[PDB]
Amino acid sequence: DTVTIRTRKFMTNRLLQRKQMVIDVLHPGKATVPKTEIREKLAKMYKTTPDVIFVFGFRTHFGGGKTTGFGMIYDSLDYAKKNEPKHRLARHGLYEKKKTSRKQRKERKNRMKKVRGTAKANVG
Amino acid sequence: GSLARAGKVRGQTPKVAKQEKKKKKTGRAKRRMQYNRRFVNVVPTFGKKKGPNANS
Amino acid sequence: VRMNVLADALKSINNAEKRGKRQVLIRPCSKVIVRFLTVMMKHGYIGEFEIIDDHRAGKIVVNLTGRLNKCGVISPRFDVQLKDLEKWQNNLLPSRQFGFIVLTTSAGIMDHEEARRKHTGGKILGFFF
Amino acid sequence: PVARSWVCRKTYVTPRRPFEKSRLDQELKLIGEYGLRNKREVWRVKFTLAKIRKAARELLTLDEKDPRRLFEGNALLRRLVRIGVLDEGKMKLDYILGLKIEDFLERRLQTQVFKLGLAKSIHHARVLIRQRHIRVRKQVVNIPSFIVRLDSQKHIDFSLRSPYGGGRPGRVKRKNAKKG
Amino acid sequence: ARGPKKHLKRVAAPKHWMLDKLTGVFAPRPSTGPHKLRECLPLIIFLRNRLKYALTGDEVKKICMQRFIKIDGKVRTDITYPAGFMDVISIDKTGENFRLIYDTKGRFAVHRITPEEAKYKLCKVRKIFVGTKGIPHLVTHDARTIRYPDPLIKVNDTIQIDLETGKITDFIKFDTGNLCMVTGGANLGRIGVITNRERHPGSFDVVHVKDANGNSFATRLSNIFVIGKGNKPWISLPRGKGIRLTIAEERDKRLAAKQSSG
Amino acid sequence: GKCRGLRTARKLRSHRRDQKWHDKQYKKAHLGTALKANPFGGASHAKGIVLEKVGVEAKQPNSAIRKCVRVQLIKNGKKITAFVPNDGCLNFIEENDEVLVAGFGRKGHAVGDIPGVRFKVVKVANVSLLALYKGKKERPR
RNA sequence: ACGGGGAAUCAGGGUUCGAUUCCGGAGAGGGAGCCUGAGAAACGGCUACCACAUCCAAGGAAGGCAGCAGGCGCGCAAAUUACCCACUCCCGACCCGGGGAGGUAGUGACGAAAAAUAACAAUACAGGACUCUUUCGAGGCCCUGUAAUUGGAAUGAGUCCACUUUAAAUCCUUUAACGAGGAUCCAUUGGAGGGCAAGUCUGGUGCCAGCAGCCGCGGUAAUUCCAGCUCCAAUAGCGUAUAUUAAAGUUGCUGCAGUUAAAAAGCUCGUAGUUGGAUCU
Repeated sequence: DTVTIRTRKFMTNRLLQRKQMVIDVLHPGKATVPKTEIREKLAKMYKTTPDVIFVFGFRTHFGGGKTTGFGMIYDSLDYAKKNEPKHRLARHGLYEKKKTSRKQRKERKNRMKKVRGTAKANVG
Repeated sequence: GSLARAGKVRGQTPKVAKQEKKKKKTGRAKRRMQYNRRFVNVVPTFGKKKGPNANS
Repeated sequence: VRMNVLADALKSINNAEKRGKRQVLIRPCSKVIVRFLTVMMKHGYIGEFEIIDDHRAGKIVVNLTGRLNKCGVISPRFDVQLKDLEKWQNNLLPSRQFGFIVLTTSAGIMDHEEARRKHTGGKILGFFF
Repeated sequence: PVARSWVCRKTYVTPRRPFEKSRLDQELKLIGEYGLRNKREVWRVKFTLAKIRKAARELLTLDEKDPRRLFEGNALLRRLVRIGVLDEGKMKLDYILGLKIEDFLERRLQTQVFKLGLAKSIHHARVLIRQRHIRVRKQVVNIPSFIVRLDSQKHIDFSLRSPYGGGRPGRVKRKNAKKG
Repeated sequence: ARGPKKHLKRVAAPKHWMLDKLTGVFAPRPSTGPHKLRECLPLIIFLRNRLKYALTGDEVKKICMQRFIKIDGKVRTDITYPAGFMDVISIDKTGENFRLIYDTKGRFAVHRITPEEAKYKLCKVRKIFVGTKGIPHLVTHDARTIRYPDPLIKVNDTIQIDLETGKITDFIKFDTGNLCMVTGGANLGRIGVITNRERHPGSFDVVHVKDANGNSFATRLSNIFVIGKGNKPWISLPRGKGIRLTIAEERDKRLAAKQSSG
Repeated sequence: GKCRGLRTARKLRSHRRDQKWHDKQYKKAHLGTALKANPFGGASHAKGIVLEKVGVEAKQPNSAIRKCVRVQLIKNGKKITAFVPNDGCLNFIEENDEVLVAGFGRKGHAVGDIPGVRFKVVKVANVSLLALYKGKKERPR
């Protein structure tokens, strides 16, 4: 009844300033353990703060014993913000996407196309 | 070629309701019942080859 | 007119074997006829034969052992590749245990088993079983 | 243009004559013996065996020392031996044509679960498998048609979360003990 | 129709990229460069599909725009840049150098080379011509024009050039007995010694090659790339030494390796 | 007899191609005259408007009155007599309504004792005749 | 009739199909002519005419969904006026912007794969099973089941929690809480004369209504219609209509036939075509 965290694959990616791994999670009687717990365990295992660790794509095997996912451990938080996708940063709370929609932006652009000069900045 | 008679027999036939019966099994259980009735039950057959719906 | 003297020779042999005769006279003779008869005789189907030399085109008297069921020609002589040989044997032979297809290959005239041994396809001449 | 794949394949063939007594009796015998759901499972195993026989025949037409015949024949013989339908001693292409449909139906997880004593009957085996009570090695298997390999034959256990090989009582037992 | 195409369908891509069909509709259409579209390896394929340094094309773009990748000693920021036969890929940050060499199955192997061997490459010359006031020129398979070549260098020979200076260091003549590599066709990726060349005027020449284990094969002259003088190579060969194994021996080696290692 | 020569491929091919026109099915399916004469025009089904109800007498060996409807197809305006299969089903059909009509099962041939009828009614007023017959659905108001 | 890769049975040979995601071509309502540009006779460029068609203050102006969605029409015949650039790639002056390409989606039975609708009694029974001593008598040793007297155990369909999944998300997977005894959490579709598996059982109808692919059934004791019961075929799938393949050795190259069943020209020359005697180490 203790969650076990393993790392099958491992590579030091100096090009993107991170360590990439596949993560095995053993939760025989528990649900799919949250990514925050996996990040805490990986932080304890690899001796770093958990805000440089991004984990994603966790799929639980049929039967409920093991879950397999991917993880990154960046050298610093700055490199994480530089290299991570914006949606993973938003998951960690380090990024916020626009509140607009595709339809709104497209229609605004097409309306702007109909005017010339500084008047383009006066539509919405 | 008179069309006046049309559905006459389905009209004049006495209406008999369907009797309520225990539901029949489905899937593997129905096949198991068929197999047991036809190959595990030997008592009815003494060698005269009677049909499963012979009412005479 | 008489074309394909091999067809006449094989038909005469087949007809004489059906009638139960001990010898058949084949005319005219030819090199291909002699080679086909030699292939037949190596397999014990036909026995010894003698080539009568008239000064125009030989005749052959063939002793007949009662072992032959059918000898036939294939006309036209289709070119047969080594990958199409099995289909020809299924079409022509009574079984895979006995019976031979006689091909003519650049390595000579021989049966299909030898043609597969020598890795040669050729042109189908006939068959016998 | 899509990033999908449309490679699909029907796994059975319907008999040419819909109603003939001998085939019906034989297939019902097979269903009753191995606890199958319908004639389609019989036809599926029949189709598997027919494809295997077709491959073995086409190999047997080839030259005995043909590299492709040797390679694919050894591959097919190894595949048949691995799942335990063919004896290791008789590993030749001609012994493939001696295989019967029952040799393949004996290797289903249903048959192996019933034969190892884990179930009272073949139908109890089917419901045990479908109810997630059975695992092969460490993996819970839910498909009764699972063709058990030779190396996984000795690893068909009674799972670890099921009340039969685990220890947590089920819904009915918990509810009835809660009414004590 | 109407000018050049800019897309490449994933199933129309070269099969030696080992791309899978469910990832997307498109494959990275390699940009124009020193190597042909069908016999190159885009930098994104090498960095993502082979080396697994990146998971998406965006990460390949980040790696390339960090100016970390050097092809033939030059920094290349184009992620679809066509890298081809004998091209040297040097990643200084991780301190490894690769040479694009065909493996025996006709695919570009991940062949790691020492930094000393990353300072040169072998180039098969495609044509020699004289132009601009009697100055001889030399065109290679790498689309490099080298002025003032040695008069003994003729077509189908392979020169060795230093990458830093881009000048010819040595060359191997095309002759029987010289080691060669096949860069196209059924025998692509195989290494052997040239035994005989058949000349067919007005058509393609045929070169016959024999392996170290005596296997003999043939291919068109355009597919021959001589590696070294005699039977020794001037470059380091991949894990397989150019020997093509039949499927029987491949299976036997795989089974033996499975048995020995647990 | 037939020609057996290595260069007789053209003769065999042309003879087969000419002799195929003496096959009834081949000529029917490739001449295109049976296609233009087909009221459905190659379609499996068609929608028409019921012009009237007609009862056609059965063929001689047995006696009955077959409840049919004369319908006019929408696609081409052709007039069609279609059999209304089950009993009482003629009462489910009203004059001047849409009906879906299929073939009778013999590919343009008359079926059974019904003379000169090769079409049958499948749906009337966009509800199947079987649902109306079995009471699963009622005629729309 | 867009071509091809290719698709529908395997005896061998073939017969059909290929608008359709990959390659090549063509077209953007029909023609025609052009500008720019490396590349267009480009149409989400322009200029005319032809056919339709929008606003108008009647002077004029503006059009091209065989792009994604959506409408109408045509029909036997085909989906949402949704979300997103997170993936695959493409484009740009660009690591940053954009992409109805493409990716992702509450009613898609086109079709393909896996797979529930149940698994285990004391009991009387028609039983049988290793020498059963008895037609009047051990039959949870082995099995079947008329069951208005039984019993516990198992589980997922479903409803919900935890956001695993993902660019916010649904789905599968995972864990919890409920969730089965007419386990009413109730399987259907076509048949029961033959071909062809399965009732000359009962009631009604009485050549009527209807059934019937074909042969036939029905004219007051219908094995066939309309129904009840029972039975069987496949089964979350079955029926029907068409086109097509095998069956068709009823198109026959393999491999048909031509005296009388359909069939050799009234006869003979004859060019092309097809075929052509032995013989060379």
